[PDB]
Amino acid sequence: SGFRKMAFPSGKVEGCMVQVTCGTTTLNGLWLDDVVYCPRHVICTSEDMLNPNYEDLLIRKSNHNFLVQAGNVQLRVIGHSMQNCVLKLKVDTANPKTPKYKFVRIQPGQTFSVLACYNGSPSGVYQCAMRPNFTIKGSFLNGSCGSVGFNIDYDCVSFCYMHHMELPTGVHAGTDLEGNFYGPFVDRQTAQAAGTDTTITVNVLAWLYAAVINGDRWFLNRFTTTLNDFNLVAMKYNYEPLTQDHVDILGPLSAQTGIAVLDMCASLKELLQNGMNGRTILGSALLEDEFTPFDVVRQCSGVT
Amino acid sequence: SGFRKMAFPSGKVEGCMVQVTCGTTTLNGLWLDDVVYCPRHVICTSEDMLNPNYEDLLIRKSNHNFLVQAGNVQLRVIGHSMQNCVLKLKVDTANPKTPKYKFVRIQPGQTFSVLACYNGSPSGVYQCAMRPNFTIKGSFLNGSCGSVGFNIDYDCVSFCYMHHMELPTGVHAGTDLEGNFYGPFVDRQTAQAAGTDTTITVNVLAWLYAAVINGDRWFLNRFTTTLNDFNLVAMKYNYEPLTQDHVDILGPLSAQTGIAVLDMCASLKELLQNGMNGRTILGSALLEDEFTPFDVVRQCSGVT
Ligand SMILES: O=C(Nc1ccccc1NS(=O)(=O)c1ccc(F)cc1)[C@@H](O)c1cccnc1
Ligand SMILES: O=C(Nc1ccccc1NS(=O)(=O)c1ccc(F)cc1)[C@@H](O)c1cccnc1
Ligand SMILES: [Cl-]
Ligand SMILES: [Cl-]
Repeated sequence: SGFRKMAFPSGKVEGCMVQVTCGTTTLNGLWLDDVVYCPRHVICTSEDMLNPNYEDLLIRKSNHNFLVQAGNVQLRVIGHSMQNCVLKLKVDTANPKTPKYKFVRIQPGQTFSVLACYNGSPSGVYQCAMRPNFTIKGSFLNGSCGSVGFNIDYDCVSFCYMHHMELPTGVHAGTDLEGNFYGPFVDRQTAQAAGTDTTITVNVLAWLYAAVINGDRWFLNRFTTTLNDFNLVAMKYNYEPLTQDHVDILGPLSAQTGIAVLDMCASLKELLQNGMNGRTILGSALLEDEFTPFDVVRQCSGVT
Repeated sequence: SGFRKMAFPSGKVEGCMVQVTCGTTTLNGLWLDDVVYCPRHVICTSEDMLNPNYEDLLIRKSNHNFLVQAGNVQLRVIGHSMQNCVLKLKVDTANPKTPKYKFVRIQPGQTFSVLACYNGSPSGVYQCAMRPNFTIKGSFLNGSCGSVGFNIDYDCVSFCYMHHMELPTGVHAGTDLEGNFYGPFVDRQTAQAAGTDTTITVNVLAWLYAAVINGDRWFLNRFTTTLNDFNLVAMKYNYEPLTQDHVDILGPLSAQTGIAVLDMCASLKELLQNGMNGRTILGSALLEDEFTPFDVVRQCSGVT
C-alpha cells in the first residue's frame, strides 16, 4: 500500500545526458547513437531572443562552434542541422549507453518522468503530466533547457519531451524530440501566455480508484450519475469532458474495486460541489490529476 | 521556477539491485562490492513470521540456499551472516557497478529517495521523509522488501534505508544498512502501531521559503512572533518544536528572500490558526513538510 507521484528509474536517460555549448550559451543535450539533440536556442544570446531568425543565426555557425561534452570527454561534431526547434549535432562516436528508444509525441493528460539536468549532469527526477493546455508544471532553472521527459516500457525509453522555456507565468513549454512544440508556444522572448488549465477528469478518477484500493473511501457515497449529468458539473469546475473512452480506460480499475465508473463520478461530483471539508484523500487536500489510469494500475501492481 | 517533490537520479542505485530468493521467498538485495544486503525475513515463510527465532532459522540455512541473481546472471554465495535485521551474503564477484557509497543512519525529519524494486528490478523512484515517528509514507507492495533509500552527494551514494515492512496502518518501517530498524518496529507479524505523526516544522518553513522564492506570497502577513509563542501554536497543532538550530539552518533561505525566520513563523501561525481558505501554496492545499532546508536550497540552485 501507499501512493506516490512516482517517476521512472532514470538511469537509462542519465547515460544519454551531455553538455552542449555554443558561444557563451550552455544547455543540455540528449546523445542517442551518433546524434546529440538539443534546443536550437543554444545558438542565441539573450539579445537574439527578442526576435531570432534561426536559419540566419545557424548559418553564421559551423560544426566546430558546437562544443559537446559527455562527462569529461569532448565529442567531435561532424554535422549539424535544424529540425523544427531542435538542433541535431552529428558526432563521430555512437553513445555506448544508448538504450532501446523511440520518439513519441504524447497527448495532453498523459504523464512522463523528467530528468532535470544542468551542464549535462542530472540533478533530479520527478513525475509530470502534459497539461490539457500543453504546458507542464515542472521545476526548471536557467541551464535546464534540453532536460528530457520520458516513459519506460520494460527496456525501451520513449522520449516525449525536451525542455525549452518557462513562460512569464511560471509554467513550462517544450517540444517533442522532433522539435515540435507542444501547444502554441514559440522559442522567442515574447509575451506568451498559456490557455485555461483544465483538470484531467479521467486522471482524477483513476486517483480516486487508487485511494479506494489504498483504504481511503470516506468520499464514497450512495449515489450514482450519468455521463451527461456528471459532465454538466465537470464543465462548471473547468474539468475535461469525460467520454465513453475514458469510462472504458477506467474499466480495469472499476473491475478490481467493484465500483462502477458512474458511481465514482457521483462521488467526484459531490467532492466538486461540496469540497473535501478539511479531509484528505491519499494525503492530499485537493483532487490529484497527474496519475493516468495506466499509472495507477502500474503502481498498484508493481510494474518494473 | 517550479517546485516539485524531486528524487535523486537513481542510476547509481539501479546498478546495485539484485534478486535474493531463499526457499519460496523472493525479495530485493543491494549488491555493493562482494556483499549482497537484504532483509533477514527472506529465510521465513508467512508461517514463521508469527514468532521468528532468526538465529535458529538461519542455522537451518547454508550458502547454497541463498539464490542471488543480478539481472539474468546467478551469483555464487560463499558466505552468509546476520547483522541485526539484515542478511549479508558474501558473493564471489564484486559488483562492477558499485558506486562510491556510505551507510548512514538518517535523523527523523530528513529526506531521501527510494528506488522501489520487485524481483531485483527497479519500478519507480520517489522522494520520502523519515517521519518524526520513524515511519515512512511510501509506495510499497509485496516483493518490495529490500528496496533502498538513499541520498547522493555529487558521486557518493549514502544508503540510509532498507524496506522491511508495512504496518497494519499502511505506513512503512525499515532499517538502516546496518540492520537497525528506525523506531520501535520489529520484523515480526505482530500488532505494531506507529506513534503520533507530528509535522516537521523546519521543513514546512523551508517549503514556505520555496513558495516565496517561486512567486507565491499570499500567505505573507504584516506580523512577527517569538520562538516560544510560535511553539505554543506548533504544540497544539502537533508540529515539531522549533529550535534555534532550525532558525540557523533556515538562515540561507531567510537571507536569499529577505524574510526573517520569526516573520515566516508568524505567517505559519496564521496558516495553522486560520487555514488556507481554499487557496493553494505551490499547488498544494496543505502544509508540505517533506522538503528540508537543504532540499529547497538544492532545488532552487540546481545542485547536480
Ligand atoms: O524560458 C526561459 N527564460 C525566460 C523566461 C521568461 C521570458 C523569457 C525567458 N528567456 S528567453 O527569452 O531567453 C527564451 C525564450 C524562449 C525560449 F525557448 C528560451 C529562452 C529559459 O531561460 C528558462 C529558464 C528557466 C526554466 N526554463 C527555461
Ligand atoms: O509488511 C508486510 N506485510 C504485512 C503487513 C501487515 C502485517 C504483516 C505483514 N507481513 S509479515 O507478517 O509477513 C512481515 C512482518 C514484518 C516484516 F518485517 C516483514 C513481513 C510485507 O509483506 C510488505 C508488504 C507491502 C509493503 N511492504 C512490506
Ligand atoms: Cl539563450
Ligand atoms: Cl515472508
